[PDB]
Amino acid sequence: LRFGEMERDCMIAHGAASFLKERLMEASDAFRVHICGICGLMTVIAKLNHNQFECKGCDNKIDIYQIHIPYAAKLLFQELMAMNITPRLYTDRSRDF
Amino acid sequence: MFFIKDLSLNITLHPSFFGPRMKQYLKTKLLEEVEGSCTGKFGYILCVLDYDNIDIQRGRILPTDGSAEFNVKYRAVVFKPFKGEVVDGTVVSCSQHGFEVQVGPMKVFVTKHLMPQDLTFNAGSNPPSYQSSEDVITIKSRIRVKIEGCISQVSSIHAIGSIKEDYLGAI
Amino acid sequence: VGQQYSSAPLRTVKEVQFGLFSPEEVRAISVAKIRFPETMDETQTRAKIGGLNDPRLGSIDRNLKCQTCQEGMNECPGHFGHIDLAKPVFHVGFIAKIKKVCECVCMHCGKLLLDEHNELMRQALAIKDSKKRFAAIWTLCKTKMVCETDVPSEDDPTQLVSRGGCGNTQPTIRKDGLKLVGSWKDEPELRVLSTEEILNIFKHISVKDFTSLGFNEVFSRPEWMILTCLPVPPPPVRPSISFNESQRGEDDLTFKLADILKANISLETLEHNGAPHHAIEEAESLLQFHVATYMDNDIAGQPQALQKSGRPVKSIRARLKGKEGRIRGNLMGKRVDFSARTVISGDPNLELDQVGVPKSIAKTLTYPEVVTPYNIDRLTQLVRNGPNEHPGAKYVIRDSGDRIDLRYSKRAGDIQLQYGWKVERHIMDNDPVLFNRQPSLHKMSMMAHRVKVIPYSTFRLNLSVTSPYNADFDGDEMNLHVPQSEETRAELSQLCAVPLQIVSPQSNKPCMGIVQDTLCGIRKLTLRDTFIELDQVLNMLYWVPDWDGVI
Amino acid sequence: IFVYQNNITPSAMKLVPSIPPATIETFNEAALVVNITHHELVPKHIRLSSDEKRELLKRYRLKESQLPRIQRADPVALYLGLKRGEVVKIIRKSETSGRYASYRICM
Amino acid sequence: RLVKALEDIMVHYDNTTRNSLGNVIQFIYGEDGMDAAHIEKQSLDTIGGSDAAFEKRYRVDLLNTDHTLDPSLLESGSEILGDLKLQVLLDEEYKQLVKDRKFLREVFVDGEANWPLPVNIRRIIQNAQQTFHIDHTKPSDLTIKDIVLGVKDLQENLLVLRGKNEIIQNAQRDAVTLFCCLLRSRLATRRVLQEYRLTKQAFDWVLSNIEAQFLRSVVHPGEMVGVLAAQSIGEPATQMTLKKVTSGVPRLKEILNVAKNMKTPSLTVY
Amino acid sequence: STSTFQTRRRRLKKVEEEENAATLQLGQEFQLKQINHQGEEEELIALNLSEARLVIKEALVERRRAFKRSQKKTREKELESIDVLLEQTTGGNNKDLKNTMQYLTNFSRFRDQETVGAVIQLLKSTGLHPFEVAQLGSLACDTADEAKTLIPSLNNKISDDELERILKELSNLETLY
Amino acid sequence: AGRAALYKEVYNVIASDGSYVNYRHMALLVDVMTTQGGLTSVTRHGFNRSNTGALMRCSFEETVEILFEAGASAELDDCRGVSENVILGQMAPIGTGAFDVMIDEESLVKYM
Amino acid sequence: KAIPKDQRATTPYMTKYERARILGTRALQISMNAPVFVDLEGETDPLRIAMKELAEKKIPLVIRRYLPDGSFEDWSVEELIVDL
Ligand SMILES: [Mg+2]
Ligand SMILES: [Zn+2]
Ligand SMILES: [Zn+2]
Ligand SMILES: [Zn+2]
Repeated sequence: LRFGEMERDCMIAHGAASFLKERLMEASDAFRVHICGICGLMTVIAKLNHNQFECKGCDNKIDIYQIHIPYAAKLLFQELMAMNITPRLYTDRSRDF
Repeated sequence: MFFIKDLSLNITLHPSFFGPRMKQYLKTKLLEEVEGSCTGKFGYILCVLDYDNIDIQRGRILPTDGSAEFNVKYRAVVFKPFKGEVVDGTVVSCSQHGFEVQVGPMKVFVTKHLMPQDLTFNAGSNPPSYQSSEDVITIKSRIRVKIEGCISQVSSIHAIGSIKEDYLGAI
Repeated sequence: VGQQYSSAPLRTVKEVQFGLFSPEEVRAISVAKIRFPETMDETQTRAKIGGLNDPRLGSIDRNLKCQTCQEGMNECPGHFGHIDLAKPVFHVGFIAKIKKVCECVCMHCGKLLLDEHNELMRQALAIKDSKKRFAAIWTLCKTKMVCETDVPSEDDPTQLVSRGGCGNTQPTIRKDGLKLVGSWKDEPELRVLSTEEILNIFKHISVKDFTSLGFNEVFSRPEWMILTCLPVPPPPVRPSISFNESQRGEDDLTFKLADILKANISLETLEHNGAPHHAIEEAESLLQFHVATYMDNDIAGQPQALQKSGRPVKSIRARLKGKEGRIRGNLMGKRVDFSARTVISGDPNLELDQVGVPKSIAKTLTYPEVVTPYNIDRLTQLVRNGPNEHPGAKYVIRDSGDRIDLRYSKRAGDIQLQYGWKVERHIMDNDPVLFNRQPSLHKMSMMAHRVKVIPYSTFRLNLSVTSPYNADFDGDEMNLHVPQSEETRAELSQLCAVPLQIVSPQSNKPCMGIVQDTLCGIRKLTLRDTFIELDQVLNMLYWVPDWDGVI
Repeated sequence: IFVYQNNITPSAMKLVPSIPPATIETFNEAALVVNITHHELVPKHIRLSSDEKRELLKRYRLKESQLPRIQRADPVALYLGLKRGEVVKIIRKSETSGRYASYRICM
Repeated sequence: RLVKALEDIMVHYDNTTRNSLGNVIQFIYGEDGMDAAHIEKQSLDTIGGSDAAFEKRYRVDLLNTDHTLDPSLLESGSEILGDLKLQVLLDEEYKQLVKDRKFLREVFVDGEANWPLPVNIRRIIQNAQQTFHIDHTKPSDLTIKDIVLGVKDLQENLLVLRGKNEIIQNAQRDAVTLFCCLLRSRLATRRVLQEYRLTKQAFDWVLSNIEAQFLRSVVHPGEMVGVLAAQSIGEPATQMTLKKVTSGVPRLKEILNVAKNMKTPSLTVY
Repeated sequence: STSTFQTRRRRLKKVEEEENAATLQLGQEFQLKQINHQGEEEELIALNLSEARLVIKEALVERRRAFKRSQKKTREKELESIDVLLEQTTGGNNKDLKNTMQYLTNFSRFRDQETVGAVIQLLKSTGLHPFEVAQLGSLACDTADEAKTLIPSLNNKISDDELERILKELSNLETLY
Repeated sequence: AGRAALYKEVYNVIASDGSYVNYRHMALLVDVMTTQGGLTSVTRHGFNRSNTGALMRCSFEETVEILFEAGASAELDDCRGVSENVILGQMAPIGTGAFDVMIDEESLVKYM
Repeated sequence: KAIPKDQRATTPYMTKYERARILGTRALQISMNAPVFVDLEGETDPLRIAMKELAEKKIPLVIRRYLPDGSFEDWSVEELIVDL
C-alpha cells in the first residue's frame, strides 16, 4: 500500500519522527551504501569480505563511512550524477547555527 | 620518536549493557580496539596510558535501536617511524637478501645493497652471518638503522633502512 | 536494511554539498573505460566486453564480478564509468548561464566587462547573495558590450585607469538550441559561438570574477558547465531486464548511451582521419544533440527525439519530475511493507479506539518481538502454530539473522529459541496500528487503533469515529500499517491514539460525534414522555460495561 | 525633508546622497494630506536603539537574518525616517492574547 | 501548497515559532502560547454592562454602609468595614477592573466577550461549588486580604516564556494579558463572596486547579504548528460548496496565489 | 576506528600529505601545533627510549590498582617484572606492547625516573625540539660530528661546543646496566 | 496593516462556509507571506524560491530544475527542515525527533 | 559548547513527545534484554515495564533540549515534571 505524499504530512503534525524513519526506510527502500569522506559520493570499493575499503581517485581506504539512506535516495543521487551534479554527502557538518 | 597523541574512539554499546558498572566495560572495549592496534596515521598505539581518568560522555540513543554512541577521549603512548631518523634495534632474520631489525614492535629491513661492499654475506655459517674486517652481523646483533623508507602494511607499519652511512651499523 | 555487515562506521547525512563534476574528476572516479555500444555479450556469447555494460561496472545474471566490489546484486551499489566526448558539449540545462556569463565576460581575455570603476557594478559585487550578485552583474555587464582598455577613475575624469586590456566588443547572444549566436558591427557579422571556443573563455575567467558570479573553484567551476567527460551510469539505473535467458532487456537510458557512443566514434572518424569540417559539425551537433537528449528530451527544442517506437526516450529529467517521479512518488511518497487495504462496516460494540481486523489479515501481518524471558515461552507456543492457527509465527530470526521460515522448516516444531532472537509473531488482540482513510489531508485522518481480530472479511470501526476519518459505510477502502520498533508502537500509542484527538486542535472543538441511530435514539429516549419497566431496565443497566451493579 | 507640490527633477534628486552623513528624505504632498499612520489597520512602530536592537538579538537569540524583515518604503519606515538595520518593535493586539511583541529589521 | 510552505515551521524551546533555518514567524506561538485544543470559548464579563451594572457587580467599598460586603458574605464583614488600608487595597481591585474594562474595549470595540480562551474558569468553580458543598447560607471565611492578593500571586505563577531577562519577561506579560483580564473578572473580591460564597479552602482549589490546567495549556515544543495550521486550513477548504464578492473557494486562490488582478475588487468607506 | 586530536575543513581538496622526513616535517597530528583535549595548545611530546618505557611501566602500575580494586566487591631482573605486568593488566594478545617493553628494558639509556629527570631537565631546556630530546637521550652519541649527522634536524640548531657538553653530561647520568 | 488586510480577508473565507478555525492557524500563514518584508505567494516563486535548503524547495512544483541551480551555484543543504531528513530516511527534528536522549552513567549507577 | 542546568527557559514539564520517546527508548532497550531499574511487579510487556519505570522515576535517560540557535540544556527523567 501507499504511505505516500499527504500520508507523510499528517504523521509530521503528530510527532512520530521515528515512525516516519521506519516507514520510508525499513518498510520501503532502506540501503547500506559506502560514501567517501571527501567527495561524498558512492565511490567506495567496499571489499566487505576482507575490509579493503579503497576509494577510486580520492586515494582513500582511511576515512570511509557507512550511511543509511533509502535505496530510492542513493538511486536518485546516482541519477543526477549522470547529469554532472555532485550530491557530496558529508557525515560531518561545517555550518553551525 | 615515541610520542603521546590525545585520540578519540567511537564505541557504541548495546542496551543489555546499560547497567551500574558500565564505565568498566566502556574502558575495556577501548583497551580491546585501541590497545595493541597500529594505524597508518598515528603509528603503533602501544598502551592506553592512565586507565583511571578516561572520558565517559552522556551518549546518544538511536531511534532505530536502543544502542548509545560513546566517544572516548584518551591519552595514549604512540610511535610512528620517519624517513631519515636513526634508531637502535636488535636484529632478527637474515639471509642472502639481507637482515631484518627489531626497533620496538616494528621491523626495519637492511638489504645487501644497503650494507657496505666489504660487509658481504656468508651462507656458510649457522646461523647465517655477514663477513667483513671485524663486522660479522649474525642474528641477535645490535644495529643502528637509518630509516630510508616507511611502508604502512595496514595493521603494522614495517620499514627499510641503511647501515651504509658513517657511524651506523653494529652497535 | 542493506544486508550483510561492514566494519565501516555508521552515521547521519549532515550536509549535501551540491556541485558540478569536474571533467577532470569524472575520469579518475571511473573504474570502466566505456568505449563501444556492444553492451553485454561478446558476439551473443553470453558475457560483457569493454563496452556499455561491465567493462568494470557491475554484472547482471545473479553474479559478482563488480570490479573487486562484487557483493552479489543486493549490497552491490552501482559502479559508475566514463566516456570522453569527441568535442565539448553544452550541458542541456547549464546552457542558460552559458549565454549569460558570455554577455558579462570578455570573449577574448576572460575578464568581466564592468568592474570596481562602475558604482552599480560595485553595488552588485557587494550583494552577499550568490545568484543575486550574478542577478545584478548580468543586468550590468550585458549592457556595456565593449570591455574597456582604459576607463576614468572614481576621483577625476581626465585621469584614466588601464585596468584590464582589450577593447573588443561583445556579441548579442541568442539561443539556437545547441549553438549560441553572436553579433558585432560595418554590416552585422554573427559568430557561431561554438562549444570549444566558448569553453576556452570560461577556463580563462578570473577566479575572483566567477566568484563575483554564482560559481566555485572547488565544487562547481563555469569551465565544467561544458562537458568533455560524460559519466556512464551503472546498470542499477539502466537495468538489464532479460526475458527468460536468451533475450535482451536494456532500459531506454542504455539506448541513448549507445546512441551517444555511436555519435562519439562518428565524430572520432571524421576528426582523426580525413577532415570534412562543415560535416564534422554534424557528428559534433549529434553528439551535442544526444548528450543534451539523454538528459532531457521533453524540452523547448521541438524534437522530443523519439526512439524507433515513437517513445520520447526516458529523459533523466522525466525520471525525477513530480508525482511518481522519484522526488514526489518514490522519495516524499512510497509503497510500504506491513500494509493492508480492506472494505469498511459499522459497529455498535467496539470502543472508539478499537479496529476490525479479519483473521486472514492478522495471520498475514507479522510483528518482530525480541526473545526476552518475559515473552519467550508464549512466543515458543506461537512458534509451534505457524501461520494457520490465529496466534502463530511466520519467520523466526536467529541471533545471527537467518530466517527460520516456520511454514516449511524441518525443525519448525522443534525450534529451540535463544534470547536476542526475534520471533516474527502475528499481529494480535489489543495491539497498535495506523488505520487510515484517504486522502490524509488531516492530522486526524491518520489515527491509531487497537486490534480486535474478528471473523468476516471487513475492516470494522466504532461508529463515532465515522466523522474524523471521513467515513460512510458504502464500502470505503482504508489502510493499515504495522509498527515493528517497540519504540514506533510507543509513538502510535502516545500521540496517534484515537482517545487523544477526541478534542480537535484544528478548531478548538471535539471532532468525534455520536451519529445516526445513536443520534436519534438518545433524543427519543431523553424525553419526559418516555419510560421503561424493570425487566427491560435491568438489561439496559447491565449493558453498561462499568456499571456499579447498583439498581 | 523636502515637501514638493507635483514632483522634483531627477536632475535635482541626484543631489540627495551629495551631503553625507546627513540623510535627505523626500515626500510628496499627496500622501501627507491624510495621516497614513493614524489608520485602524496599522499598529505602533517603534525606532529601536543600537543597544535595544542588540539586546533583542542577545535575549531572543536571533540573527541579522532570522528576524521578520520590514520594507524601507513602508509608509511607516519613512514616517519614522527609518534607515537599514533599525529595529521596529510593533505592538499589535490579539484575538487570543491582547498584545504581542513583533520585531522588524529595516531594508 | 499550504503544507509545503508551512512544513518546516513548528514551536521551539525559546517558546518561539521557527523552522528549517531559525527564521522567526511569531515570538510566542499563537500570539499567546497555548496548545490549540486546551482552549474553550471563555467569556470576559468585564467588557459588558453599563459602567453602573459593573459597579454593582464588582465595586467593594468598605467605608460606605451601602457598599460593604454584609457580614452574611464574609466572617470579617462587620469589622472589615471602615478600614483604611483595607479599602485602599480594594481600590487597586476595582481600579484594575476599570483598567481591564477599557483594555478589552480597545482590543474588541464590538463588545463580544465569547472569545477562545484557555482554562475554563467557569468549569473549575462549577466543580468547586459541588466538590466543597459550599452552603450559601452561612458567610465565607476569607478576608479581603486573602482574595485580592491571592489572585496577585496566582497571576505570577501562570507562565509562557520561562525567561529571566527583559523581553522574555516582557512579551510574556503581553502573552497572558487577556487570560489575566478574565482571571480578574471572575476572581474579583465581590463576585467571590457575594456571588460565589466559596471558602479559603475552595478558593485555594479554584486558584490551584487554574494554575496547573494553565501550565498544561503551554504549547509543547516540537508540535508541527505549521503543518497543523495548513492541515486545518487545507482540510475544511475542500468542503466549500460555492454586496457581491468571490465566494470562498476562488477567493482563497486569489489571496493564497496573491492576486492584484482581483475578480471582485471593492472599496468600503465609513 | 580511532580519530585524531587534530581536525580541519579539507572539503573536496583531497591532495594531502607531504613526504615524512627527519627534517622535522611530520604527520598532521605530529607537529608542535596540536591540542590536548582539555583545550590547551600542547606541543607534541616525544620521548627517548626509557623516558618512554618508564611511562608504560608507570600507567600499567596504575592499571593494576583499578582491576584489583573493582574485584574486591635490574635489567635482566627487570625483564621478568616487565612481562609479569604484561600478562596481567595488558590484554595478553597485545603483541605490539610486549615487543616494545623487552626492547625498551634492554636498550634504555636510564633505569630510574630520578636520573631520567635530570636528563630531560637538561634536554628540553637547550632550546631544541621535543623530537631532538627523544633522539639525543636514547642514541648514546659521542662527537657532534656523529650527533648532528644521525639527527640532521640540528645542523645549525646548536653550538658544536655545546652539543658535546650536553652529551658528555648524559654519559655519567647514563644508567649503570 | 498588510498582515491585517490579509487576515481579515481570510477569516471572511472561514465564514464563507460558517466553519471555525482558531486564529493561530491562519495568523501563522498570514505571518508567512509577511515575515519576508512584503507579500509572497504560496507558489514556487514565493516560498519555494527563497532561503530554504536545495531539497526543501525541489520537493514541490519545480524539481530537476531547482536541483540544477543547486549544482552550478555549488549550493548546500542544511539538513534542518523536514523535507531534508525525509529524503535521507532519517528521524527529522519533529516532535519526538527534535530532542536527543542520553544516559548519565551517574544517574544510571544510582539505581541498584 | 552548550548551556548550564541553571538558566532554563525550557518548560520544566516533560513534553508529550519526550514521554513517547523515553517510554519508547525504554520499551526498545527493555525488549532488547536491557537492565530493568524497577521491580518487575507482574509486568512482562517491554513497553509496559518502561511505563512503570517513569512511575518509579528511575529511568537513567537525560534529554538534550537543543536551542534552534545552536547551544543546548540537559534534563533527566527525574528532572522533568510529568503533568501530562
Ligand atoms: Mg466518499
Ligand atoms: Zn572520494
Ligand atoms: Zn560492486
Ligand atoms: Zn577583453
